[PDB]
Formats: sequence, C-alpha cells, structure tokens
Amino acid sequence: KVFERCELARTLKRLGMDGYRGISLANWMCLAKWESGYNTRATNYNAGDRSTDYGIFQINSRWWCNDGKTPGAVNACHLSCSALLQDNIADAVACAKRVVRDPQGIRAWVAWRNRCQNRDVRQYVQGCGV
Repeated sequence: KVFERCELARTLKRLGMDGYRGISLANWMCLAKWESGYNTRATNYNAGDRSTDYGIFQINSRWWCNDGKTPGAVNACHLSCSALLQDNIADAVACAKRVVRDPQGIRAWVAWRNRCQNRDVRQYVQGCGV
C-alpha cells in the first residue's frame, strides 16, 4: 500500500510513535518518506552483504527480521520479513520501536542522518492534525 502523508501521520500517532524514545512523529515521517516513499511493499536487496531491506521503514534482514536467505541473521524483532510487507503496519512499527531501543536510536538508519538530522522536518506533519 502507498500511504498518503497525513494518513500515515495519524496511523503512526495511533500506534504510539510520537515521542517514542524521544523521537517526534515528524522524524518518523521524514524516515519513512526517504526510506520508501511511504510504500509498504518496498524491498531493496544489498548485493554486497546479501541482505534485503523490507517495507515502509526499510528494516534490514541481517539484524532485525528473518527471511531465511541472509548470512549471519540475528532476527532481533523475532519477525518474518514478510510481516514487513503487509498493508497493515502494526508489525513494522513494533520492529521499528525495537530498532530504536538500541543506543543509536533513529541514527541506525543512515538515510535519517543524510536527509532529516539537523533539518527542519516539521513540514512532514503540517496540516495532518496530529
């Protein structure tokens, strides 16, 4: 499913992401925009280390979800990677909460450091009534 911007903002709000480990909703919205363009079906295979990034947050199969074909997989979210390609994002959100409980927090996603850190990200939630 490709979410509309404010549709996603209200869904993340309902799922308890606003201020989760000190991370505002606008920061989570900036991350989903640049990771997938708010598309739950997004996958990206990384040929160099043989891992794939899944779903709206592009969560990686080496560390977080299990797809059975990645070398060294840890599966810290204890989730099948197919659970991150659903239209329903409650599982992708429970795994994203797990990722940021590590000390790096949202910095775990490089795309957040490149496109969202130290920028004004408030336009991602403006007008959504969130």
